Amino acid sequence: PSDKHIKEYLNKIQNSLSTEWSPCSVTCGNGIQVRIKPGSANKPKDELDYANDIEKKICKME
Amino acid sequence: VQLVESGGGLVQPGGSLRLSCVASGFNFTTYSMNWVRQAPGKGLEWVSYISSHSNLIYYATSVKGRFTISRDNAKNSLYLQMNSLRAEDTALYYCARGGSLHPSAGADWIDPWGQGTLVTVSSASTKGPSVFPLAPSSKSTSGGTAALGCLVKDYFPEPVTVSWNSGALTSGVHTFPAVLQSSGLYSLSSVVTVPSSSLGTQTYICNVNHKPSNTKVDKKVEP
Amino acid sequence: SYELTQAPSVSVSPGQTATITCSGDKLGDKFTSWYQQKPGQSPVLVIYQDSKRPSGIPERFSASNSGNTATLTISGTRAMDEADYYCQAWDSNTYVFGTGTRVAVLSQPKANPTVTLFPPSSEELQANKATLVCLISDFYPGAVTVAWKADGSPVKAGVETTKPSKQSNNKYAASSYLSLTPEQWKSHRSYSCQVTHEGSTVEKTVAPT
Repeated sequence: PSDKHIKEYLNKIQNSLSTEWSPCSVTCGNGIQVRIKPGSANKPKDELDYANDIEKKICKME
Repeated sequence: VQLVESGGGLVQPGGSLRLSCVASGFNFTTYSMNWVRQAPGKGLEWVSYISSHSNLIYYATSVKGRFTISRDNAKNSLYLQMNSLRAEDTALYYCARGGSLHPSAGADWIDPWGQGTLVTVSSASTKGPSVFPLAPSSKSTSGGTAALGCLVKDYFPEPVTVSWNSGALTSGVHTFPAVLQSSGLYSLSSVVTVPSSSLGTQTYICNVNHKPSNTKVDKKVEP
Repeated sequence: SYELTQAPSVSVSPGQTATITCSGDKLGDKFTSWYQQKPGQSPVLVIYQDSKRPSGIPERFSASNSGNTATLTISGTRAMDEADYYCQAWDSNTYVFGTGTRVAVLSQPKANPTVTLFPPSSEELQANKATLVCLISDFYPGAVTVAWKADGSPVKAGVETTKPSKQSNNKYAASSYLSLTPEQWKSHRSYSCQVTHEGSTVEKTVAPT
């Protein structure tokens, strides 16, 4: 999952962005979920640094 | 969605200026805002960035230490304090909206932009033009038509307007864009093409107006 | 600092496809945006995130970004697409713009300039000034080269020439000025303004009379 695609997924689901893990980027294959790192739940979303305040991890499927 | 800049004007090197931008048509408290400038006839140069709650600020190397970005989200306003101004800060300053997520997260474009506010930083003082006649001649006679004009010389700042016969003569009138000399003053010319058969009988007057210096000039142009 | 490079100018016939380049050391790793700017207007977003179009933008626009080159393509270029196109990216907490590519759409037939040259006024000479005015009108495309001569010799000092400007009838106009002393003006027997356009050249000549 490219960093471009993670960022693209971020912008699409930004309104649903939360500390609870996102649904997954894809239904088939390997994707990504994302969430706001809990220490950053109070920050306005345009002030969440991608590197520090957003958690990702793979979402492995077939 | 509208972004209305103001506060632009003329000033001398070393001076200071405060630009404003009033946003409407969207939720100001969820978008990062930017200043981009454009020197006359040149390219786009980003200036500064401000996040929605002013906790993340960035400046271009060219402005760091002299300009300061600020916003007042209750007044839906974006400011830029400009200090220690230099000649090359002469540009149109656009207030343009950033992304609803941090640019590091992909929201890294600018949309929309404002009409801008002009900032001219110059050593020159306001001065009215001298108006000289460009007289019709044998060398200006195109056969049937003839050309005459007015040279509007050594004024600052822009703009000047030129009418002919106080506006009655509109056909054949070409007023050209102003050139800027090394001196820091502008010059332009306005040429009107007229029937060569009546140059000795019909009267042509150019009316120059330089609102900045409150100078109006009428110059008859005869052969 | 990161540099995005662009060709200064591109010219395309209506209905042809235009390609505007934009280089960067590894621009493929960055999202590229494209902006369209028409004379006297604010820029407008036409591409965000390499290829996505802000709906509001015709389908004939489309963009790519791979390796070290992003590319805005305009198929079936219309006249209303004539404008300056800027690429853009994000780097080191900075927005970076390319130099811009001025796309000209050749929607008019070639037209060669009319050149009018005036000598200095008697009034200006009484002001111990001397300005030669060379006015260049009704040409297309909007490009000319101007060359001043004194008794046949090339003159570069004291010359100020404007860029071309679209006039009411979508042709172009320009002006060139030669600043002299009244002694210089009278020392030579003739001065000349030479205008080149699409290979064809026009030259007028004045002299102290």
